[PDB]
Amino acid sequence: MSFYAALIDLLGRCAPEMHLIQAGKGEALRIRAILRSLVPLDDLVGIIS
Amino acid sequence: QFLRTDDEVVLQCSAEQLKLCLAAEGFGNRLCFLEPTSNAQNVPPDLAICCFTLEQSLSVRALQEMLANGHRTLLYGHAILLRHAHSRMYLSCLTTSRSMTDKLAFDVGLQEDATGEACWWTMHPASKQRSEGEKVRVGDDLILVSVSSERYLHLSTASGELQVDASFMQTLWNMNPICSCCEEGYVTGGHVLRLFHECLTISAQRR
Amino acid sequence: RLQESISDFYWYYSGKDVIEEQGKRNFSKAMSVAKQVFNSLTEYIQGP
Amino acid sequence: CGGERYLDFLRFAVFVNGESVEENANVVVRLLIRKPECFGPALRGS
Repeated sequence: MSFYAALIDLLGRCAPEMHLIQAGKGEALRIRAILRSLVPLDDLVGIIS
Repeated sequence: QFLRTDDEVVLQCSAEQLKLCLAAEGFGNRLCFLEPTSNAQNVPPDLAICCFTLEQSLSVRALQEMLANGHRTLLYGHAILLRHAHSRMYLSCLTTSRSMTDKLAFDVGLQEDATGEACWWTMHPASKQRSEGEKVRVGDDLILVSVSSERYLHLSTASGELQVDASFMQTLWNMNPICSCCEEGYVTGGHVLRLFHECLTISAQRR
Repeated sequence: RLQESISDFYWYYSGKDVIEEQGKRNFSKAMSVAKQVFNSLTEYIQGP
Repeated sequence: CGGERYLDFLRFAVFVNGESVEENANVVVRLLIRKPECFGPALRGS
């Protein structure tokens, strides 16, 4: 659980910042596709609860 | 002896060892499947949906100012835009997933639009024999990476039989030139043609 | 290897309108070494 | 236990002063997906 606590918050800290998402930086939104593509959201919700 | 622009190629893989050409139907069944060709002696495979013309080829930063906005030979580390010669549309990497196993393996299909998001691919040299800047010779091992998704066009063996998908496994690919610039008034393979002397018809069990 | 490296520097600036100070100092560098190597090329062939 | 002695390093490699960098973040993840064994194998999956 501590290892997966490390694999998660690394990629959270590689998420491109919000002001670059307001601009149409296609490279920056390509990465934000990939990290969202990897992880299902509802997996977190059972973990968060 | 070297590849160029505007000349059709056919992607073929290798897996006993067996050569699978990559074709796709279009106008219905927008996804792509595989088709073998190593058993051409007992059964001729269908090459009608396997032709692919390279109508453009740019550098990596070169298309970057196409998106915000005659025969050039091509190199490793370039970008590429394939066209399905029968269906007059472009190959791309799609949004969905035909894996349904959380493999994060994207599915390869076709696209009608000429937008440059997922239509483009970059090639890469397989070993350290060649590198960036060198030309692609005829019959060299290639690795094709997405531009939008940054995944590799690879064969997948997990779900029963074999299929092609975009995920994080690299797979060798032969480009195999199939038709260069032909002269006018002459015949090559793939030509649809008539046989006059009065045509050569069939009946509309019609044999 | 110099040739593609200078050409892709054009494609980054092909969308921009003006060039700032540091953009030229880089581009002043790459041609100053390019004039050196064409001069070093032609002395291999100045003799017939 | 052993693999967690690298990610605590790399989470100092892209996140500084409560902000993310760009040039390192755009190249760690391009490289982290070349070897998908580097992720934990329960999501490589359960």
